[PDB]
Amino acid sequence: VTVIPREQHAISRKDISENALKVMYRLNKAGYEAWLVGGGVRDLLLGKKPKDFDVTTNATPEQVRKLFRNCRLVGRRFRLAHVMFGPEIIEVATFRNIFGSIEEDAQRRDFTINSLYYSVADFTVRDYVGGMKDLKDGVIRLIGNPETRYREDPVRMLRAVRFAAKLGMRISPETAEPIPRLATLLNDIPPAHLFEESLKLLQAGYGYETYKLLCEYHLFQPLFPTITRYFTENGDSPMERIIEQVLKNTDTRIHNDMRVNPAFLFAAMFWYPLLETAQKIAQESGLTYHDAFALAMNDVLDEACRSLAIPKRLTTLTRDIWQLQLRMSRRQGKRAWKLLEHPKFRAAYDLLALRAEVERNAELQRLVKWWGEFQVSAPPDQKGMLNELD
Repeated sequence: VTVIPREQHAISRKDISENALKVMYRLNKAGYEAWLVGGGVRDLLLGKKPKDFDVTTNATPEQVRKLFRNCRLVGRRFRLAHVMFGPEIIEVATFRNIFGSIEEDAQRRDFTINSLYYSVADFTVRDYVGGMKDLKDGVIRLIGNPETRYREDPVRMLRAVRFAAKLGMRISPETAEPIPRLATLLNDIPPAHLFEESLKLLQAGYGYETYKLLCEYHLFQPLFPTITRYFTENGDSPMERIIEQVLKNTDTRIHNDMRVNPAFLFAAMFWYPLLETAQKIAQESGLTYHDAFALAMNDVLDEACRSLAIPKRLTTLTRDIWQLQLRMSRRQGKRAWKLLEHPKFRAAYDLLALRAEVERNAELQRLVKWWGEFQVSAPPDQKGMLNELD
């Protein structure tokens, strides 16, 4: 099977395809035939709506700059041109001695249920791989040779986990074996390539299950060297349980169209890691705490950062998120108000929420309940809280 006729494939309905579909006609008219793939297709066959509308035509990124010479075309780099609508953008990649048959760009892509094609001209899809059965039975497929396809681009390992996680559907016996083994290979991939395929995974609002998987494929290990070192066997650490909730929350905080702070998940895991760090250096060298901490932060970062390039933006925040953890501590006669205003505050507290619950520490939980009240107070109450301490 390498095709399915209009009505026979889960009623695609030219209907749930967008303004995006609009573009497909200035192509279907000016010459070339245009096919949409992956992001919408995979989703849409199940029926579930489309996340991004990714187009793919034979017309070269030039005939295309030459065709929509008009439209607010944007986005440099080979092929990959982004034509704009507004709250809807449409990626435009051409097939790929460099270019060729769409079937040709079939083999360059990575997964079966992730790459099925169709034009408004045909109302028919195109299965150049077992794509439709993989979708039918909920199963993950690299297109070609596992062994090759990763050594070639080990990043393909991660997407593969990434996807089995979003969908309550399982990987493939053959596609699956390689990784525990090759796993490590990632190490030579620039840290920031890693750092991006990282967020994409768990701060995708799918995290918890994604990591349930990653850990188990000793894939977690490479990105978070810094961390894995602190797991325990039993399975019950704070570090361990903490990340279980911080993701669980995020899975949820996202499933509820709410902005989540990126910097937050990171300072979120490492707390302990940096914490156990901060500890040893503290005594093992003559120096005071406020100080000791300072470097504690640098090395967990330089270390983990070395494992995956973290934006100065992110770090600078994550730094702050912590340093407050140490200010929310010193019940201050009147400095409270100050911290209260601090830009990066909500996270600081958000952490401490978690923090006091995993650690199952009373004199923290005691404190969180306090900042809890004192932050929603008016000023007549806040005025008074600060007066019971002195």
